[PDB]
Amino acid sequence: KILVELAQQQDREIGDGTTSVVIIASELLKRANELVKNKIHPTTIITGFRVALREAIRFINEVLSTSVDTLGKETLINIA
Amino acid sequence: EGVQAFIWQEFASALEVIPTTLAENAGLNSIKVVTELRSKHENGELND
Amino acid sequence: DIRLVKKVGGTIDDTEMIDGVVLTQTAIKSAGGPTRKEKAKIGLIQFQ
Repeated sequence: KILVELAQQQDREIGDGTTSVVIIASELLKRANELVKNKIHPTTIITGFRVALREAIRFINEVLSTSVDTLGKETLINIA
Repeated sequence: EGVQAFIWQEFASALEVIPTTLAENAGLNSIKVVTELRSKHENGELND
Repeated sequence: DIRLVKKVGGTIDDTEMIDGVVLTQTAIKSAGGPTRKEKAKIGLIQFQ
């Protein structure tokens, strides 16, 4: 039920993604199950995601392509 | 001494489960921590 | 005396202390917009 409530808060901040983006929350638990079933406690696994998510915003900023130097409405048309 | 001798030693060692529980969730050996503390409390001197 | 107000949306990092009284409810907002009012007195009406 927590994953269902994600679409409520996502539509407030973003406004879309229920047809596409919301799927990303599914597979996050797929590979997180195989790790907790052997040795490593979920704390080290989650803190490993915290240190990765902290730098993941900067990793996106490296591949980030700003919107500028485009002819006409091609940007707004492609986003549409 | 007296009858309270061994009783107070068990009550003093009853609090040893608090650092032992913290070592289980952190992936640390219980004796490895306790063996050091016996040396630490005679060396580390409290605040360590 | 410490008041806690809940608001849906945003992040916990943006949570900060407010310099004025915050209420959960508000006006019906049917056909008035008093809104931002400079130099206004805050009264309390118990009677209906």
